[PDB]
Amino acid sequence: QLLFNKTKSVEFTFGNDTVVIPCFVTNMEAQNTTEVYVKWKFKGRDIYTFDGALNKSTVPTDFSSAKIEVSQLLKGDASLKMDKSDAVSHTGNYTCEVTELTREGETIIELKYRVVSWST
Amino acid sequence: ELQVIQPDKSVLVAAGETATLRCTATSLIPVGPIQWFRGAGPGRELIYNQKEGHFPRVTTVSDLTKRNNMDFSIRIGNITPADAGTYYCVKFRKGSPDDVEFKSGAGTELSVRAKPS
Ligand SMILES: *[C@@H]1O[C@H](CO)[C@@H](O)[C@H](O)[C@H]1NC(C)=O
Ligand SMILES: *[C@@H]1O[C@H](CO)[C@@H](O)[C@H](O)[C@H]1NC(C)=O
Ligand SMILES: *[C@@H]1O[C@H](CO)[C@@H](O)[C@H](O)[C@H]1NC(C)=O
Ligand SMILES: *[C@@H]1O[C@H](CO)[C@@H](O)[C@H](O)[C@H]1NC(C)=O
Repeated sequence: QLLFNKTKSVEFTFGNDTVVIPCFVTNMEAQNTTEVYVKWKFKGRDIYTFDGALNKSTVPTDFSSAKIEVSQLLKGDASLKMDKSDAVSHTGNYTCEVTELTREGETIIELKYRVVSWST
Repeated sequence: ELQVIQPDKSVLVAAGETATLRCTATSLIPVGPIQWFRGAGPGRELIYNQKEGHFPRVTTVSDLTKRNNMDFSIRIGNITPADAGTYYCVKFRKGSPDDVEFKSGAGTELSVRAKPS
């Protein structure tokens, strides 16, 4: 399998304009992005996919801001980036699934909203 | 072209012992996983994949964390008659909302026999 540097959860507040969901493969050994496939699942639904063979990123229109920095894939970084409107409407557990040729693996991260104090 | 080879058509195992289900891929392309199932069709049972899942009785013959690994053989410990059936080593291509079966091995019939005493 592909092995991960696991984070149980990440928190964001009213203050985050954008949010990052970490995903880090520790034994990534890919030479090219054509060898890689990425799936980000939110409550079992695919909300971001990257098909390396077609260099194609796909997101449903309710998750329009969802993206990964494709250049970081060879480093094992498949972290998901989204804007606050998508984060606030999709809090909960995410699964990050990565495939490199025939090796595969996944990890779960909870995106948690934290209510804090603000000055008008 | 890819071949998923199950060299054993059958395996006979004494109850309580370990079954070895052999599988080798001739290639690691197209991108996609190899999984083991019991049975074929709609009601086939997932027996193993590389993800963290619930396959406690399963160990792999080789080190599947290796990029160049082509051996997908598994071992199932403490065999009982309940484990009997035909096992398939199956290759998928990646897809959303579902990965698509690409190639399957020919199957290995696991049969079980009583152990003395
Ligand atoms: C996860 O893994 C790397 C080690 O490979 C570690 O150095 C890094 O701090 C970790 N990532 C994060 C964002 O904590
Ligand atoms: C939200 O913003 C803080 C900094 O203000 C940052 O440390 C944190 O990683 C952000 N949360 C997420 C989930 O991106
Ligand atoms: C990846 O391989 C494709 C051909 O399969 C090639 O077009 C592309 O430029 C390669 N990229 C790198 C960074 O090697
Ligand atoms: C997220 O999943 C973990 C188990 O991996 C569970 O403990 C947690 O309660 C889940 N959170 C939600 C809000 O579903």
